Amino acid sequence: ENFQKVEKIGEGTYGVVYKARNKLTGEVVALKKIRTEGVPSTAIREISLLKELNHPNIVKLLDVIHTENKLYLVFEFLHQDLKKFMDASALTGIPLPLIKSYLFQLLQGLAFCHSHRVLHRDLKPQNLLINTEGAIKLADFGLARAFGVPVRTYTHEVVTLWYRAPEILLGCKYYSTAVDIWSLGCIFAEMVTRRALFPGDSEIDQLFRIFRTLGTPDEVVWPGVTSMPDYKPSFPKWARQDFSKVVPPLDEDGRSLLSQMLHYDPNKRISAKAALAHPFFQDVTKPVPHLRL
Ligand SMILES: Oc1ccc(/N=C/c2c(O)ccc3ccccc23)cc1
Repeated sequence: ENFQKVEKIGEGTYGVVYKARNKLTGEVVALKKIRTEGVPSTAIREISLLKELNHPNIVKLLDVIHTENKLYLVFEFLHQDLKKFMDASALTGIPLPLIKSYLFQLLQGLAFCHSHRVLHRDLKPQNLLINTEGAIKLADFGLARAFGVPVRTYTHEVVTLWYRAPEILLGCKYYSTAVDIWSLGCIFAEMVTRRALFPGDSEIDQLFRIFRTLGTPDEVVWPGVTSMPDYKPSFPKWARQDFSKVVPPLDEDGRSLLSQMLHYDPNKRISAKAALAHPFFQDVTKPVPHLRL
């Protein structure tokens, strides 16, 4: 009521987003409404902690408003998300130096969050936001841990499994920072090829798409995998794909970085910090995108 809804930005992870102007300050912000027993107070404290997260590559959380017994998050507003940008770039593709710059910044954001013991758990093109100056920022960090993990969005919309790490699909109870690196790996592949890497339409389809590409994991590549809660010995055994087939025509530095982000074993999977030192980034620059707003 102290905001004017300018528009509905979209339908998000834990709820719906709006572009709002604050009549008081005239400042334009993104306003996220979260789903009702009167709310948990655990989530409120944890999310409140996120306000202290400040990094150039993290969308700033401005306020957490608990009032009239509902929860609103107030975020700095950015004009476009990576999903829309990829669709807009689908004819020509995103130039390699911009993909590289975007990946580099995203890993910086992740390195920062992970070093503060904050996980995203939900990464996807919709929650990566871009501006006219060439920056890219991660949004909705730590929301997943605060709350629980739904099989739906808010009300009747289909949750994206495409970016989900295999340890999550296999029913692992404890997430690590590795799940964010996996998601980012999928997004990197998607910027390069202009199609989603693993567009699963169900949980098992998601798993089997990963298996058909990277090979069905076994105890050799992933010690402990056959003991995972949802692991079935009856899984079909697919041979790993020639990797040059996965993301053509990305060069070998990029392919090498991607393979390290996509390791099955969360323990072998590269860290955001280590990834920043990969030779892929030796020539990194910061180009400006062509943005139609
Ligand atoms: O055409 C578009 C216009 C504005 C957009 N902003 C989305 C956004 C934001 O500007 C700030 C924080 C967020 C947090 C979660 C999800 C989206 C956002 C996206 C596409």
